[PDB]
Order: sequence, then structure tokens, then C-alpha cells
Amino acid sequence: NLCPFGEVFNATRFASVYAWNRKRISNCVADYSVLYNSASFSTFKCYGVSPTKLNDLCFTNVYADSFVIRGDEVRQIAPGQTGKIADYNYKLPDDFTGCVIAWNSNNLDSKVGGNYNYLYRLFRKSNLKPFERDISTEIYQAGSTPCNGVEGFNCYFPLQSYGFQPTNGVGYQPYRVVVLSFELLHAPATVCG
Amino acid sequence: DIQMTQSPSSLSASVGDRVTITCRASQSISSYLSWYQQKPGKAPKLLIYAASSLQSGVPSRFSGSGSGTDFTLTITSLQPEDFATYYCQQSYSTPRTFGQGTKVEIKRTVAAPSVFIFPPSDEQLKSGTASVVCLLNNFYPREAKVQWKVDNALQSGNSQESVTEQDSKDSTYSLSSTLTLSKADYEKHKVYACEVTQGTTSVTKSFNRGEC
Amino acid sequence: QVQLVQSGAEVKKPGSSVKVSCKASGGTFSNYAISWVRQAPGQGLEWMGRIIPILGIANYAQKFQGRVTITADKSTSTAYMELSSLRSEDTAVYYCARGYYEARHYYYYYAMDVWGQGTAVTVSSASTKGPSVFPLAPCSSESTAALGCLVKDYFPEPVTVSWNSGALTSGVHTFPAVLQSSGLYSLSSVVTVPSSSLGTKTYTCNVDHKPSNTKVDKRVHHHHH
Repeated sequence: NLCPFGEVFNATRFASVYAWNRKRISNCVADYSVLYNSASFSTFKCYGVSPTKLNDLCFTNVYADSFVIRGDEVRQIAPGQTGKIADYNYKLPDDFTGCVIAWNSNNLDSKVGGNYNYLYRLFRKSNLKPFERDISTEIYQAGSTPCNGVEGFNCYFPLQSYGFQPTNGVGYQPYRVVVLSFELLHAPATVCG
Repeated sequence: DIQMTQSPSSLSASVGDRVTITCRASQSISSYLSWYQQKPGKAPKLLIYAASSLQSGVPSRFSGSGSGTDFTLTITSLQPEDFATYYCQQSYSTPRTFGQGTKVEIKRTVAAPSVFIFPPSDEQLKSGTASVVCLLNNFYPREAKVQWKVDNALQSGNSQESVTEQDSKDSTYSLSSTLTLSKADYEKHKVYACEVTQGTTSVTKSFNRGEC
Repeated sequence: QVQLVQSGAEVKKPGSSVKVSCKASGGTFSNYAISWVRQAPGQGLEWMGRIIPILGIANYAQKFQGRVTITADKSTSTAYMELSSLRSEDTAVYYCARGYYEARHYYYYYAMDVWGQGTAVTVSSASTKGPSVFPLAPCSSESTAALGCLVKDYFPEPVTVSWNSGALTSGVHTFPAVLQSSGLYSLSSVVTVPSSSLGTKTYTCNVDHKPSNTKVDKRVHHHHH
């Protein structure tokens, strides 16, 4: 059985970045080179591996993380980066081993008048740990006075919608992102090039 | 909880006037301050937000200012459509408390009410209740004290009153007050009187139950 | 041109619950918070709480916590306010209003920019009752006469009043109803006329009470009989 990859890349609904979706890829024929020439990708960059030299490797598990961000935030889905997405939404480790794949989805994810379904976290008391997920909706206390569950002075709703529109500039258009992390554990390898 | 106190409670002004309404907060609220307009039987409408920003499509005769605790709404060249109630609202913290409101009324010359007193109808009496009604017709200003007297004894707790909005033609108010007694209590007394007091003048209209 | 359309007027017994709807039309508002504000008769405005529809996050003023629930159906773009353990003090007009919550729109500072038309909720143990209409006639002369009708003992609001089937309008004052101790309403409607014209002319007040499907026409005698 070939690795269910079209299920991730061709999923109808994609997660909001703050609530990024994980799919675990199990024991299957991992064919990596065909993927790299499966569609026109605006981003295909790998970290400690090649698109062709992966077809001679074995791993315990592959994790496929998927979400939507705007074009000018794709740069943030890389080791060592900063910004709202890397700090408070989706963090890659320093020693990351995987690929980051992205494509423009303005044909799909943009609605006229705005698609307000996609959220990102604007405020957090501290940066996320690598592969951390925060789905909390606590009002963000920037002040000394407590927020009683209601936004106000010094009390900020922590999430914001992108509001993707078709006429938006390239940097502001929605981009679908798939992140493939490659794992090794003290257990038999399951996914192989 | 932040308290918002508006002043004045009401004011009278003429078309063309410049009008100022103030709102004081119990603490500093930065620019978490909005102003709303409401007319009888209608939903409130946003005029000003962020203390000073004119809401899109709202006439430029409306403007807001303020600093710390003290905020003002100014209507520069008052038009007929602008006679209404105005509310401030703080959105600084929960609960997002409103001021008690300011009614902008039409100024005109003083006018004495015409005073009429109505005995209870025979028809009502036959059902065991008596309603005695006092009408004050076409008066200005609004403030008036209406008291009931039965055989010269002043009444309390047995009357209710209501007032119309300012008349479209003459900008006056009318007031209706009802004294409510049982038939039996009504029949005990002779002289029924309604007294209205404005400033230095009191007027009393009466009838004698026995007579007519 | 987004409007917010609310459900109709409601009469409710003490201790029951009411549920009021608020539907976005000419839009499907998903960028916005939905607040609920109420106004008791003759009184000011009072913020009850707000929902953030997108995530179904609802919070309420301390005063209403425990009794109020705000919900939103994302597909219909309908928000709901349910208030329970209703008391006569809960008699008010209830407003929904759209406002902001997101940092992008910080510069509104959570102002409420579009309001529903309101929902009149009446809380009372009284039953529907048509009005009794009694003549108001002086104990009789002056230059000006006043006549009228007392519209007593009806529930619920409203009644409408006309004179001579709408042919007599000038000199007419129809007063706001007052709520009596009995829980029934009462209003007066009066007209002023010259004393000369009392001779030939007749005066009839036409009272309409739609909630009880009752209409009353009352010929007012010139003087008290």
C-alpha cells in the first residue's frame, strides 16, 4: 500500500494555523520524488535531506502537519524563524529534519467579502515549544487589572481572522502548507523510501 | 464597575443652537467611549466611537471630544431630526455600562395648561370602581406637580399619571392623571379636586359629586 | 447594508424563560461580536453580554450570570438570547447589536454599529383581557370643552385609539398607558373642541386591542349623565 499523501495535499478542508492538523503516516511505500513533481509548489524546501536522497532512507514515522497562512508568512515555517506564526502558532525545532511544502490557494480559500474562517493567534504570554499546539481562547491580559472574560482596555481577544479576499495582494493571499517531519525511535522502521 | 453619569438629564434648545452634553466616568477610560442616539419606539444608533470619531454616514453636525473622565457630545447646528435621547457607553471593561441618557427637547415660551376634571362615569361606578381623571392640556415647560384632594384631604399612593411627547404643532406637553377609588370610597366624599403647581402658580379644578 | 432582524413580541409568566432570535440579513456576519442590550419601559440601556459567533464564546454581565444564555448558529447567521427565571422586572425591549472584538478593528473600541429593531418582552401573571371603555365628560360653559375615553383594564399592550374613524385628529391627545397595581393597563385619550360645536357634532372613540381581537367604539356624551 502506497503512502496516503493525496489525502493530506488534496483534503477539502484545511485547519487554521493556531489549530494546525496532524496526520501520522504509518507503514507504507514512501515515494518522495513523485510528490516533488506532483503539483506546482511555490515552496519545496527540505532540512537535512534531499527530495531524491529520501528515496533511500527509512523512518519510524512521518508526521504531516497542515494549515493555512498568508503568502508573506510562509518564510516563518522554517527552523530559526520569528514572527506571530513561528512564535505563537506553529514552531519548528532548531534541528528540524523534514520538508516544508506550500502552494497558493487563493482560488479555493478566498471568498468575496472575506473568508473569516481561518484564525491565527496574535498574543501569547510566551513563545510555543517546537510542535506545540495552543487552542485556548483566554482573553489576553496585557494589563495588571484582570480581564473578566471580556475584551476591553488591556484585555485582548487573542485570535484574529485573516479574512482572505480574491483581490488581495500576493503576500496576503491564502497559502496551504504541509510540513513533513521524519522521526526515529527505538522501534522498527515503518516508512521507507 | 465603572459608573457613567451624564448631564444634564434633559435640556431644551431651538433649531440652529449649539448643544453640549457631557458624560463623566468614575475612572479614566482612555477612548473606550461611544455615543448613541435613540428616538421613541426605535433602536439606538451609533454616532461617535473612540470618543471623537464620527461614524460613517452620520451628519457632521455631531462631534465628540473628551479626556480622562470627561467627555462631551456637541451638536453644532441643531436640526428637527436631532431632538432625541443621547447615551454614552464605556467599553473599557465589563459590564459595558451606559450613562442614564440626555433628552434634547424643543425650546418654546411658557404656556399655562388648560385644566379639566372628569368625574367617574355612571357606567364604571356600576362595576364597583371609580376613576377620577385630570387633564392638563398644552402646557410648557414639562415640570408640573399634580396633586389630588378629596374634601380638601391630600391624596397619596392612589393616583398615576402619564405625559405625551412634545406636540408636533406647538411643542407643548399634555398630562393625564387618574385617581382610583372603589365605588364605595368615591361615594363617601363630595369635593374632588386636582391641583397643578408650576413655579409660583397653583391651579385647582374641582367638581362636587352631589352637584354637576 | 447589513440588517439584524429580531423575533416578535413575547408575553411570559413569572418563572418561565424567553428565547429571542437575531438574524443577520443582507450579510452573514462572522467578523463581528453580537451583544445584547435591554431597555425597561421609561428607563436607560443595559448591556447583558456578548457572543463571539465564530468560536461560540459567550460572556455576560455579573447581573445576569446564571439566568442568561447567548448562542449562535453559524450556518443560519442567527444569534439567540435566552433569559430564565423571568420576573416582572425583566419586562423590557431587548436589542441585539453587532460590534467588534478583533485587534484589527481596535479603533472602534468595541462600539456597536448595527442594531436589531428590538423585541418587546412582557413578564406578567395576567391573562389576555379586552378593555372597558368609559366616557370622560365634565360635570358641566367655557369657550373650550374637553371630552375623552378612559380605556381601562386591558392586557397586554398595545391599544390604538382614533376619533370619528380617523376624521378627528386635531386637539387629540392619546396618553401612554400606565400599568395598574392589578397588572392590567389603563390609558386615556382626550380631545378639545369649541363649546358651540357640542350641539350637533358627535364624538366617538375607536379603541383597537389586537391581542384580544377586540374593537370598542364609544359615543361620548356632551355632558356627564
